[PDB]
Amino acid sequence: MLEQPYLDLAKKVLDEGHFKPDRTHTGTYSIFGHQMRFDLSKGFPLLTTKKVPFGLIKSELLWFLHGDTNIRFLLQHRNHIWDEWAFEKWVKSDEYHGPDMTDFGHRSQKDPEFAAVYHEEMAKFDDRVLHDDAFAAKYGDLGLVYGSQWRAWHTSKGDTIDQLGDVIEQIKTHPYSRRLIVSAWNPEDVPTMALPPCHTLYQFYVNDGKLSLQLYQRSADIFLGVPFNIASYALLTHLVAHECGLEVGEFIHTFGDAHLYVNHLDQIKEQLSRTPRPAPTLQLNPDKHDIFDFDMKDIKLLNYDPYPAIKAPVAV
Amino acid sequence: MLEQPYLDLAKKVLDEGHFKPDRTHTGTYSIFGHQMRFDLSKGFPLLTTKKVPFGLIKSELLWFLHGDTNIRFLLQHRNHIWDEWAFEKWVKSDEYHGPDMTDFGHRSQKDPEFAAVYHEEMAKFDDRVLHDDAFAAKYGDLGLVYGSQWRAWHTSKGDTIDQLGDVIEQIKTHPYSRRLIVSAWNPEDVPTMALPPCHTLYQFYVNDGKLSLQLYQRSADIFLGVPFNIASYALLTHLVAHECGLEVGEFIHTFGDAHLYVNHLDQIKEQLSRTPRPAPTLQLNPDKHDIFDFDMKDIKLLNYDPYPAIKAPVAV
Ligand SMILES: O=C1OC(c2ccc(O)cc2)(c2ccc(O)cc2)c2ccc([N+](=O)[O-])c3cccc1c23
Ligand SMILES: O=C1OC(c2ccc(O)cc2)(c2ccc(O)cc2)c2ccc([N+](=O)[O-])c3cccc1c23
Repeated sequence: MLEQPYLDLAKKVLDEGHFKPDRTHTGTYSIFGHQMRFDLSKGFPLLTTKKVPFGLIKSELLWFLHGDTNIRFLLQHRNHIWDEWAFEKWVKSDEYHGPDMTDFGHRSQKDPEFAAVYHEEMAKFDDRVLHDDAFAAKYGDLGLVYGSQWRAWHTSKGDTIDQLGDVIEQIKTHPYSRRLIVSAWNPEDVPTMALPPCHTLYQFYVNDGKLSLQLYQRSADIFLGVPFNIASYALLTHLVAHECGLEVGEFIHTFGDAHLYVNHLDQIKEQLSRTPRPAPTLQLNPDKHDIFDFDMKDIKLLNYDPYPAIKAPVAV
Repeated sequence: MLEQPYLDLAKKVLDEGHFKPDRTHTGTYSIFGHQMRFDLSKGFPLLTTKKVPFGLIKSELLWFLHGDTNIRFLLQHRNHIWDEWAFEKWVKSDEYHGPDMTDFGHRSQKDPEFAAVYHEEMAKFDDRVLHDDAFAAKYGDLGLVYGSQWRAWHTSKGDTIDQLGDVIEQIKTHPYSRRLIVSAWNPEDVPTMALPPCHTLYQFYVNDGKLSLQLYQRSADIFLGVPFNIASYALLTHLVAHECGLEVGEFIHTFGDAHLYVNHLDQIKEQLSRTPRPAPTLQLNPDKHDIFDFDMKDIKLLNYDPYPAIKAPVAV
């Protein structure tokens, strides 16, 4: 089925993966150099062999398209994928007056009742981002994140490049250009960043009316991360196409380091013993055509009848 | 043999390539999304099924390592690969007082005796870059080119990042980092550049002592360009390794748009009917270990017993 390329990837890193200890204490198995191909005309590549929450992919992607870098938008949609990046700087500030929270994510896994200490201080940080504007703009805004690097790159002489907006015009007036590229990698910010972009750089392609997108991901997390990653991009391709009045073609995923954290082995193995069902379909509001102004309800997923979710501890 | 992945690529774009007219009048056949894998322990991937001049790959690469952007180094080595980029700006200047040379490369192909007009003005431009320092610094220096984008990126606040030098230290003190990446793509310069980087971005990888490098090339030219491209990178991997005291592993080539200009069909077909010979070997001066200071004679190619060269008109 459509998601086969993903499953073949895991069956692969298991079989051929060189053991590679890393940044965190949880070790991995990793490979260098992989490419996946998904024909978007056979259905939106959302996994059926495991329940991936589509809703969160939308909430995040539209955040990106909006040039947004403030977590509030996410919290205001129940999305909590970037909390830790901001909360981190909040526990560091000489304004924050509460518990230790030193490299917290790890203590919450070896969790004494301190997990509730964490989720407690998190609950307040979240409420204060929603309701207190001043707090939201100060500690909610990440600054360097996809939304801005895509749609607000800063030049040497004080301005801001809307990379995506520009490339979209290029697709429209120069669809065959071999330069339809957007990058999230900036050599000047990378030496000090927390999480330098994993989804490093992407390229569009137009042929016989069909849009195709290749994504270079220097880092991947096969069990937890990849299923989402595939989705944001299959989705981003459709949006780009919807706007450009183009049909949809393929999504070619490229990997630098693709890995399986050692404590996801069993879960991934158990997933491999699941036969996939027919892939879902996507419905993009046919009246709206300028995706930047798109909102949640302009994206629909049909026939997503996945198997249940697979609980797997986060790697830290 | 070792170069098989290249041959399979051409046999492929022929078989599956969608016809795609482009920037130039010479049309192409192109595909989106390809990856090649070369095990550098079976020999340096220089084509035997066609005589690729290794010498030029060296002269250019060391130019890069030197942070050099001035053509003089090349002309002073018989390398003429970047002439046109500079000469172009020379024929444009209100100092240049000679023939028209309007988009010249094309007239030199539909060449009236004007080809000699071109090569005439070129002969003077070249001599004046070698012997006249002031002219060399003014019209020889390209400014935005690999040597500087690799080893002299400019920040917003006035300075310069030695990307490569830095990442090399990273390999040495943090070999497993999944961030060993260097980019030649800068969103701010790309909207006006002549030739924005084809070799867009590359990543290193260390596992079990072996160094591996993946290269994302948004644009490739299967007949003329690719054979060189593979070489510069197989070479760059060895150098990086020589310095880091690491063994050599693989060179994974990744392609965005890979194409065969319609007027290289016959030549490539004729090449496909050639059986490859055992791959050559590379000898890197064992006493020198800081590649930046490397010079031509510190790189040796052995057993390169290729077939003859294949003349094919340049695409314009
Ligand atoms: O290595 C990570 O890092 C972050 C992370 C790291 C430290 C921290 O205190 C908070 C979050 C991460 C950080 C910033 C980002 O831009 C994206 C991810 C992370 C967030 C969410 C998930 N997940 O599983 O959903 C993650 C899964 C694997 C690895 C990371 C990971
Ligand atoms: O499309 C090209 O462009 C350049 C080019 C374009 C216009 C011009 O007046 C002079 C040169 C090129 C330009 C700048 C570069 O940084 C690299 C290549 C070029 C130089 C050398 C070769 N070859 O075959 O050796 C080329 C082969 C294919 C395409 C180009 C090509």
